[PDB]
Amino acid sequence: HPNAATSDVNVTIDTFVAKLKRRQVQGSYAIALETLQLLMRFISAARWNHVNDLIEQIRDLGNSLEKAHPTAFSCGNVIRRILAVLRDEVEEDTMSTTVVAEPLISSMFNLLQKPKTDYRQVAIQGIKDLIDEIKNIDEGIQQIAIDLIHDHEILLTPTPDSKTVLKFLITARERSNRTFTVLVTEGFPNNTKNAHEFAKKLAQHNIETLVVPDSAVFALMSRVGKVIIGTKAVFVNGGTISSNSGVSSVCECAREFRTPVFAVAGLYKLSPLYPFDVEKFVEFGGSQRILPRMDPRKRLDTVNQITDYVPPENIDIYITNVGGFNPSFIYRIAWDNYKQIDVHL
Amino acid sequence: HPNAATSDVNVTIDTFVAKLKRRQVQGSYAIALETLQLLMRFISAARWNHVNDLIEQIRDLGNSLEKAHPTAFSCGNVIRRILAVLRDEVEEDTMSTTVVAEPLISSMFNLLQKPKTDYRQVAIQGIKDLIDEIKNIDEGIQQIAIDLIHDHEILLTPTPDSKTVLKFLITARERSNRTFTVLVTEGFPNNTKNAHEFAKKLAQHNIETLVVPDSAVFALMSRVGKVIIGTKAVFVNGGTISSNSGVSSVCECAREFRTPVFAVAGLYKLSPLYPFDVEKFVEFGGSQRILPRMDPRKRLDTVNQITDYVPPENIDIYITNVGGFNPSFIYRIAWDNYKQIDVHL
Repeated sequence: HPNAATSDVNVTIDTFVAKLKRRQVQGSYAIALETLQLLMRFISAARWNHVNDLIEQIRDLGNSLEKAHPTAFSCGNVIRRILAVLRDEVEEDTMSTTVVAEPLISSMFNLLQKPKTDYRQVAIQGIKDLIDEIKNIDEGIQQIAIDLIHDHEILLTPTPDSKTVLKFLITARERSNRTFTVLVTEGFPNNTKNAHEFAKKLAQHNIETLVVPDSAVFALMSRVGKVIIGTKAVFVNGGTISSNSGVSSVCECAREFRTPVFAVAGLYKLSPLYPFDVEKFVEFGGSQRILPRMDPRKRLDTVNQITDYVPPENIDIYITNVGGFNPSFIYRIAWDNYKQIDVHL
Repeated sequence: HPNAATSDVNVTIDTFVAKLKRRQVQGSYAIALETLQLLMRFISAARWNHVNDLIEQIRDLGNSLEKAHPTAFSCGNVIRRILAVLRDEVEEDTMSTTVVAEPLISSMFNLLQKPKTDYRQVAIQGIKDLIDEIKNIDEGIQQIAIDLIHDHEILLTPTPDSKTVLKFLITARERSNRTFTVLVTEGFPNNTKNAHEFAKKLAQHNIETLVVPDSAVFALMSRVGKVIIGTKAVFVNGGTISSNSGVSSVCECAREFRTPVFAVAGLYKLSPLYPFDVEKFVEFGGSQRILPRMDPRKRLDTVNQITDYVPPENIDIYITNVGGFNPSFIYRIAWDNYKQIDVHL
């Protein structure tokens, strides 16, 4: 469905679109929040009574948003989650309206074989619940995360940008008995300032900080104990897209030297879409923040990328609010929140 | 060739044989010394008249010695070295007697194409030189040896039976600026007491000592920095015979984790003969030490071995008195000490 009725009924959709396209909005969490707000707006003002049609409309809206920005996934994910929440409720309702037990939580053969209420209030509650979840992830992570960090171990941290990862680190550091040394990679094109900020924050807390160039991975890896990465998007087979610059090579190095690889993950940040090719999913970067002047650029060709995709062969741990999960197992987790039909919208 | 010619001229051969058979002589160094002494005795007493015949006799004697005891490699090696020493002198002499171009020190095409003096004194001197070489090995290692181990690094030590390895460790430990943690694997049926002794020595030296059982190698492997072998005999392609029990598995583990594997022995232990079979050269221990009783132990056939063979693929470094060498290079060193025809006797 095109944006014809969705302009005067709900106002800020255009603004959201603008934020998405021109990168006015910063941080995936913020984007998610915005999406939630939009959904709430859609719910409160508009009236439907018919449910399947409404669901379809919602799906269409999600799809359009996805098509608008092919590298922002959180927005999509949240919508999908909401749809899933709706669907189960709808299914429950149908059974009451009309008036079989499964071996597990979900059946396989049921797809091939033929199978006024306070619903609005429930829907409203759902959004609030989602918001709450988004707010408090660290409270669920803390009692699972601070179990594996030991004394006299050096920790390498690629991609330092997220407010969650920092918080996690700080919680660990609060326990002064647990001794750890932090190696921080700069990240040439985009991460630099952020990395510096992170370092400053660490200093403020009184944690031992070491500033690392992007080339110095092989020389330190023999001394590196555990590697923790702050990812933006989590996928089906295990692989992740991390928040810009120098992740793949580092992972490869880790694999070579046999190093345990931790990752800060989220259930709303987790995506049920599969990454088949490196050519499509990887977002490339600007040459503006590399070399000034454009007359030498006539013959020379600068190659640079923002967000980097990782193969599932390297990472081993995914610390969430529920717990730590294997990359060769995270699909199950996704399925416990998302459906196979709601993948291709 | 029997012992009919040598009965009143040389008698000590029998004694040597006795020492070999019932293991009255202990430590390869001692065996080597004995061999040297025997050679000296042979030289001072016997008559020659001819040189080729004498050489042949020497070869025969060597063969006999080998037949008497195969696990004594040092004995063989020393003899071979002596032969090599003789040979060059003989070659030199021939050139004067008769009265040539070469790209390097030795040529391959010289084998394909058709080619009284005071040599006794030279031969005597050779023995002395060999003795001198045997005397000090550690002094020619320590200048290279105390450059590899660094601060806050962890060492893992299989085979503490060798007298050289301990000395090497001690020399490293002497330095006030250098600090390292030592993990010691026991070796149950052959190395236990020796291992304990080593541990005690380490304690005395005032270093951080960690006594580790043979099962607890895997758990500590994430922290292991270097691997050192207490080998007894070196060979052609790189493969080495180690001084009894608990070496192979550890080496394999190291290879798996890509941990650097060092080896310290010497060039008198180095043999120009190939270890084609593990079963032929490796000797087995005793069944009595493992489990008591005899009548139920007829049913319980126990397998236990003294010496251990490690493939050249795992080991990368062979630091000797001359300098640092590789398994891909050590063959040339052997050639520089033992000649082409002297390999087969």
